[PDB]
Amino acid sequence: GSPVDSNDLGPLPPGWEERTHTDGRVFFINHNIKKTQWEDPRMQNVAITG
Amino acid sequence: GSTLPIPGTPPPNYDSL
Repeated sequence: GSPVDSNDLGPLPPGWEERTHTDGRVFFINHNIKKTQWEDPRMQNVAITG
Repeated sequence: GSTLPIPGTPPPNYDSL
């Protein structure tokens, strides 16, 4: 609903990866400082600079 | 006897992956 590039990235952010957890839930993992997280980093965003 | 669904610690570290 409401197709727009307001808050959409697609294949996760840069340096990140979608890995499947032992429970089945796909968590996020960054490759910049080797640090994963349960929450969604690509979702927590609503502002930028241009 | 699990019960606890979310312990608190993040997923598997990249170093361990």
